[PDB]
Amino acid sequence: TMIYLCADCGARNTIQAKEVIRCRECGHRVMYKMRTKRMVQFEAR
Amino acid sequence: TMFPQEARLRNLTYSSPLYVDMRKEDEE
Repeated sequence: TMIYLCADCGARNTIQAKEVIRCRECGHRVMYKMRTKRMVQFEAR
Repeated sequence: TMFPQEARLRNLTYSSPLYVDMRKEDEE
């Protein structure tokens, strides 16, 4: 499974598939996703 | 309690509960 990030704290929640959506050392229950690596092809125009 | 707009996206409806004192008799 992967890592997720909370809306406020941002700490690594690294939480497991099929469980409960929340955090660890805090509160609130949302979370976005770390940006991939990832060297991405971008024209300057 | 709710904290919008951190709600919304949880498709949550933003209401509060009503509480009306009902009378049946036990004083309170």
